[PDB]
Amino acid sequence: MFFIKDLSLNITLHPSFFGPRMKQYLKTKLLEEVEGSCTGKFGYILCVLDYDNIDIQRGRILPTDGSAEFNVKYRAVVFKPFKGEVVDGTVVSCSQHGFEVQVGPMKVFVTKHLMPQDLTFNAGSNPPSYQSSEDVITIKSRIRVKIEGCISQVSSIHAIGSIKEDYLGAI
Amino acid sequence: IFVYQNNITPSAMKLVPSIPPATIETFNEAALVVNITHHELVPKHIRLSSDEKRELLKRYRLKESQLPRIQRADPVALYLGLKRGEVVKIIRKSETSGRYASYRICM
Amino acid sequence: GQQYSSAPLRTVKEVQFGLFSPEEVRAISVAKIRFPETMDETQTRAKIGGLNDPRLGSIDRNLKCQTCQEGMNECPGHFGHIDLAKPVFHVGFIAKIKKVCECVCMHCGKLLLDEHNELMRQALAIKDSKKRFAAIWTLCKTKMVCETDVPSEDDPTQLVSRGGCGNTQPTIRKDGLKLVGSWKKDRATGDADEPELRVLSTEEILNIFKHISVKDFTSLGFNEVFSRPEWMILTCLPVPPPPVRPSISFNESQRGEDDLTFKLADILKANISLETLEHNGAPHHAIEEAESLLQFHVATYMDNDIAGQPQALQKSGRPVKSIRARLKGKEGRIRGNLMGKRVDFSARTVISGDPNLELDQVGVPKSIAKTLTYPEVVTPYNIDRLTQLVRNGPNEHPGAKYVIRDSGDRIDLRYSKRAGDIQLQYGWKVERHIMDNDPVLFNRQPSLHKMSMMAHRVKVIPYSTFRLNLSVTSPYNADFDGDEMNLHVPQSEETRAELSQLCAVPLQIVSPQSNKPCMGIVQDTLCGIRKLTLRDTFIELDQVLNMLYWVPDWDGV
Amino acid sequence: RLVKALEDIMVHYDNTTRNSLGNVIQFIYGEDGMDAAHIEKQSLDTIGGSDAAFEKRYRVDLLNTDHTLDPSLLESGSEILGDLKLQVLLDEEYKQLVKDRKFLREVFVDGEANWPLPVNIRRIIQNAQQTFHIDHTKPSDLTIKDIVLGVKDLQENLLVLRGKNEIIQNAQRDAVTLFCCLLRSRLATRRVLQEYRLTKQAFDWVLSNIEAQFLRSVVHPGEMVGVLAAQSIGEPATQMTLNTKKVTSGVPRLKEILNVAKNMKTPSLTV
Amino acid sequence: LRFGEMERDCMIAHGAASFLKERLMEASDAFRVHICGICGLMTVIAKLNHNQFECKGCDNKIDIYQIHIPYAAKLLFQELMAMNITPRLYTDRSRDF
Amino acid sequence: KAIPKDQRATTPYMTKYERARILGTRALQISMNAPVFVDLEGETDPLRIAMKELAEKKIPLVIRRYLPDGSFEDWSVEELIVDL
Amino acid sequence: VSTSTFQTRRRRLKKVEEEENAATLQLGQEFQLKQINHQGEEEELIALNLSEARLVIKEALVERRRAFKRSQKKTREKELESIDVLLEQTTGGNNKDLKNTMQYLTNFSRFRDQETVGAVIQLLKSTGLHPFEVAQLGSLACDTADEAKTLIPSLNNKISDDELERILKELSNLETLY
Amino acid sequence: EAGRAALYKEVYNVIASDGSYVNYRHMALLVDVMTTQGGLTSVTRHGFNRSNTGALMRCSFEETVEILFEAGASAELDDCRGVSENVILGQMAPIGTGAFDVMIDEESLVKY
DNA sequence: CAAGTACTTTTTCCGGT
RNA sequence: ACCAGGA
DNA sequence: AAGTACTTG
Ligand SMILES: Nc1ncnc2c1ncn2[C@@H]1O[C@H](COP(=O)(O)CP(=O)(O)OP(=O)(O)O)[C@@H](O)[C@H]1O
Ligand SMILES: [Mg+2]
Ligand SMILES: [Zn+2]
Ligand SMILES: [Zn+2]
Ligand SMILES: [Zn+2]
Repeated sequence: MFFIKDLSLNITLHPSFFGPRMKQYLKTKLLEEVEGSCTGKFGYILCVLDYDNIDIQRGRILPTDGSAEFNVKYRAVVFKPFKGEVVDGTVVSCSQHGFEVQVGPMKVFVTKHLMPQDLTFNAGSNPPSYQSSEDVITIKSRIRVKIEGCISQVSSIHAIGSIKEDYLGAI
Repeated sequence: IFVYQNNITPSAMKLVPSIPPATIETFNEAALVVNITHHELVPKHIRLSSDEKRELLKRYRLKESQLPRIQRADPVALYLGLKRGEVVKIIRKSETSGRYASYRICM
Repeated sequence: GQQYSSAPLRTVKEVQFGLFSPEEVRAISVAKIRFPETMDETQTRAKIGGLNDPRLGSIDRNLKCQTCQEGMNECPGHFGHIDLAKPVFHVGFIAKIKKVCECVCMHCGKLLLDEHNELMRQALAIKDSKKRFAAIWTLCKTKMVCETDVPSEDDPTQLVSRGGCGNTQPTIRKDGLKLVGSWKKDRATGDADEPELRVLSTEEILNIFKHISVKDFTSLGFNEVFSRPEWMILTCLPVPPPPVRPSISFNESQRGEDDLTFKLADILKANISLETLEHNGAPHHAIEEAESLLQFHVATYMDNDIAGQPQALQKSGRPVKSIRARLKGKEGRIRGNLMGKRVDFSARTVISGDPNLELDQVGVPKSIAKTLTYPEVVTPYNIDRLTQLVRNGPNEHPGAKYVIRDSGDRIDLRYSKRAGDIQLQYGWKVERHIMDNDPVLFNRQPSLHKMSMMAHRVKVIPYSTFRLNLSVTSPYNADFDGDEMNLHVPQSEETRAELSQLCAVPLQIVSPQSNKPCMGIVQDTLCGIRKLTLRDTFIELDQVLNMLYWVPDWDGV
Repeated sequence: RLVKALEDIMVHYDNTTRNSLGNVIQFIYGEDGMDAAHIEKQSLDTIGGSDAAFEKRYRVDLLNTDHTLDPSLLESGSEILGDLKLQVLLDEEYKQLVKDRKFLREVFVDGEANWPLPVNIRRIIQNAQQTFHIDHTKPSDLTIKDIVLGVKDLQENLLVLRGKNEIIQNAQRDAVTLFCCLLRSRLATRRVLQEYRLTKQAFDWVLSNIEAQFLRSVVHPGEMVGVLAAQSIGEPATQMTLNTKKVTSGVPRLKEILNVAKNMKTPSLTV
Repeated sequence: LRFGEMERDCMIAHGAASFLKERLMEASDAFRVHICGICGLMTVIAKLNHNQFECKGCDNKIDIYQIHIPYAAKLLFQELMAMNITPRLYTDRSRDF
Repeated sequence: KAIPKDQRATTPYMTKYERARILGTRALQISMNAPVFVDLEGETDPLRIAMKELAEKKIPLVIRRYLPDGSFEDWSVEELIVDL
Repeated sequence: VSTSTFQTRRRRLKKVEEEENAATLQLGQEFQLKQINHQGEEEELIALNLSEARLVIKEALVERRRAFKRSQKKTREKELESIDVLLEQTTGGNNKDLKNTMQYLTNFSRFRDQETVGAVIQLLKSTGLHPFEVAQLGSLACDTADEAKTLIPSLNNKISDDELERILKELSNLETLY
Repeated sequence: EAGRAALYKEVYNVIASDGSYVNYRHMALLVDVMTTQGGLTSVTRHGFNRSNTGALMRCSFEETVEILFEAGASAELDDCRGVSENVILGQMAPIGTGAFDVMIDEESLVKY
């Protein structure tokens, strides 16, 4: 995945900023509002591309107030995960319920029951782990999880994933 | 054009649209005694070509709706044998400009 | 004011009319609306989970809304619903409901005529939905039989089957809120003499309507998304929130319920009877009795000024105020609350003419200036002026009433402990008194003119009247026999410009109504001009010098 | 009713008169594209009088020893006599002035000369006379070409409609038709030289002023002429009441009119 | 003071578009409703504090606007809805012309 | 579809309404502490500052003239003739 | 106020179906193959492989520093420390999302240099596979065509096992070291 | 065309009966409005208010509810081009000052 | 094809029982 | 709300 | 009430 999606955003500047550092304050305001943000629709809007050529266009002056509205058009690198998406990630936390794995900007969590049977939760370790007949999944471990489904929420997207199927698991 | 003295039976009147692309016009002789077009209040109405009409509409950025309308049944529309959708250019004298050009689309 | 919402602010570009589908009513609804009892949880002052706030709006101004948290001035009321025990005709639509019945087959829901008929295909051709439905109805009314097979688009010998159903169509007539048909009959070729006379049930019509084809109703006036014909028959009734029907709540433990709140409770009461009646041992006539009762209340809630006499008057003899009548013109929503409004920054007094005022000015009493305010934003150019106006306060003439911080809050210079200690920052508004030379809209009703409302220059003066130049009398049609005039103060630089630049008195001098000036020299000045401009009239040096000094633009020559 | 009927009508940026549907009511506002405020009851001289008197006014014949402009009217006068090329210009001038006379006489059948029109030409001339201290004795620094051609050019600059195509450019001519009829009658060669007695500079200023004054005189796109008309018809009807053949007259007849009353009170013919 | 129809009519004759707006809005009525982008009604259960928006019956927790209309218009609309008519308000346009 | 500058066909002069709206807008911005593009030659009023800015044609505003069909002509204040 | 697109769809009243997203290559309405760039042109969807991705963000942020210091006029773990430093200059910091992503990319990138990523992009962008498959094939380390056809089920009938295996062999070759 | 000329003649004859004068154009507009649609559209609820303008607009004169009721039943879509609709919507109408839009051009802003 | 019904509105703004 | 008034 | 538009005989 990790797409490049062309997008726009309406910004309402106040008359006080109608100085020649116009494009500047707008491009900056755009970067504040959009970068690091996360919606469900486009996912994680991570990094705005081609600052030098960010299109301001003309801004219409809103009638009974002074402020002007510009539809800033722009291109950005986004991250929307999907169900069926297979992702290589690093483990973060690990409870008796399962292990949450950091995959880019988002965390995919694996249920104890979404893991192969042989993998058993070992409480007695610093830090807590999952022990197989020959394998060990703990805090710093690298994994490959299949995303079973997502939950688009607030300023994030979290998801449940499996390591049950073939070619999935620790690396 | 079929000029009739007194009447045409609702019987014979059924044959009127029977032979297209050719068209038929029923005219009561008694109406034609005086030419209406010649009157004080009747300005030069002019039939437009499909090209002239295409131009009128293009030049004023109009939909056929937006244009003033001449009734199909209209005495001048009849005299000219206006067909639904045909535009007429009306040239009238103005106390304001001297000469004002108007347009009416058929109905 | 009203709080900040992160929602993008836009304008209404299009208004898409339609009809509430019963499923939408039940979806949008935040409560159902089971009890005719207003509130008082068994006398215990608070709302009942039945009528007015079973999640709805909010009665108590000191109580936040149950659905949205916001409360009173922020919270638009939230809708509810009542599932009607039996479907009912929507008063407004009884008209169309009949004409639609008159157009369709009362058994299969097929259009009585179709593309096979030449006059029909012609009317089906009409582009306008209203004119098309008009031309359809006039043709389809007369077709008293749903045709099984119609003569084909060639010979009458070999006829092609269109839609089925042989069935005779009723001769529908309205019996006030009721629709009753008279099916032709066939009996031994002739008969009628004496046909089948029966009332068409709401539910039977509903079902026939349901079966009208998407192509068919779209050929009729209708649209498959926003207005299906089935949506003219009310199944689920939307319950307007308190804001629509406010309880004019006098004292503490004392009611004041709105007309609509009672009218709904009637509908509720009328329904619960009809409901329990059919769930119980249905006496089948006591059923069509309690049904017709509910059909009436649901009719008389929306419209009470119905043709068929019963005026559904409140027990006081006073007729119930229908929603229809709230919206009906000149005094009433559209014409009275929206096309015109009662407004703030408006002032009115007795007018009197002054020869010592300039044409474009308007004598304004000090009281009126100390009252009327202009919101001026703290800028470096006015920072010091404004701090003095603020210092002067609400009572000195060149003073101010309020100080508005960026912090959204209003300071009352009249009570604030900091009314002296006040230190203005750029970007704050100061609600100052009207000052000399401020542009104001001045007007005299009737107002048959562009000219009857002109922008003037303020001139604060003593004595309780509006003073105006005598020449400016003519456009307003004012005299000083006890006439009063209104003043409106603009609230922003944007609108001050509008007044000064477009509607100032000097601009209005030459009238387009008649291509001539609509202001001249009148009365004392006109009578005295003739007298002075005579060949007999001569002025001695003494007077002649004052005569000169009096012209403020005099060359000194 | 008059307001509610017209409200939505205004002048859009193409001088068109349209309602909320963009439906064309008038092609050009009030048939001329002018603002009612910038119009005065000016007189179209050309209209009436004897055909004989019209000749005496507008006719200049450099080919006749008597009918030429006397060299007291202009410096050229002496060297102008019998110029065949120049007399062609004066022949166009007079032939166009005659065309005008006939045209006006069709438009205003009764010969009513006084018609409200933009730009007060009379006043502009008067002002040139007191501005330039026009000595009614000394001959002018004007050529026939200075006048004849000058007016021809001034007309090309009296812009109502702007579009670069036949339809609009014809609509432009049509909109300006009667104003020029006036302009030509008032600015004819003999009239300028013998009556007004203008210098080249004076005349040059009279032209620019007519032009500027003309351009101001046009309607402004945005003007709500719907409500304007409604009130301009309406207000007089209200003072036809509020203040102090026998055909249905006044207020009830206006009622009859708007209502399009079929069964009218005093129906009549004028045979 | 009543700024009546006649009074509105002069303001329109003048072409004082903003001054008219001001009178009818800031100087009188003016309210802020939250409208849905799907079914153009005042359906939004806006908890503008928690920034929660929602129009259940549309499951729309996203495509929501805010408009400034005279409080009497907010009324009209609710009164028309109470009478079964949907006066759907949209911020985009489809038609053209 | 937005008419191109070389095909513009409206008045080259600034309509009474345009004038008033620009003056009002500028005055609304100047008053809202916007940057003044002229030399305040001792001016305290934002409308007078707007007039001053307009006379020197140093107003950064563009009038979008909508035609009845929807299309528009963009005109700068700097280019519009001010006969008013 | 939130972010708008270029996908216009006039959804009047008609709410839902919104048919679930998968590896039936049924991504969003937004993440359609026939997507449309703002300059009017209809351009095919852009999916990046972790590294094809890393190189974009790096480049964009580097060019940003250039423009930020234009207005201000008037080895893997060593690549990671330097990135956190470039970010410290061009980003908002509050954007932990990008720092988190930058570390992820830096760690899990399969191809170090633009020269390499160029050749990778060429190889896969010839298979006629859908933008997503191409990206997944670039960022997921598979050996058997089965590993690939199992992890990228969308491929299942779209390519020869042998042909896919040829690609996989040539990806293993381009694969830069650590 | 003759009906229009007669109509003006007749309207003008009433205004001029009182003695008073009204510039042509005004009367010409009323006359032209009653004309355009094909025949004689009356200045009554059966005339202009029956034409295909805005639903909210028409409703604001004479048949208020009846109008909004049929608007509902036939799923009418209001353009919102009429003065009336904007007043009802509390928005700046496209009248004079509202007949255009205002924009800041950055390039000219940085130029000054 | 005619008489008879069901329809709709009628200027603006500004103290008391 | 009706009644009474004012221009 | 007055006028019309619209059905109904
Ligand atoms: N009922 C009413 N409705 C509307 N306007 C009215 C009105 N009564 C009075 N007016 C206004 O006031 C004027 C009438 O004033 P009146 O008090 O009747 C004395 P008059 O006999 O008209 O003498 P005058 O106008 O020479 O001073 C009208 O021209 C009108 O604008
Ligand atoms: Mg008086
Ligand atoms: Zn609430
Ligand atoms: Zn049938
Ligand atoms: Zn919704």
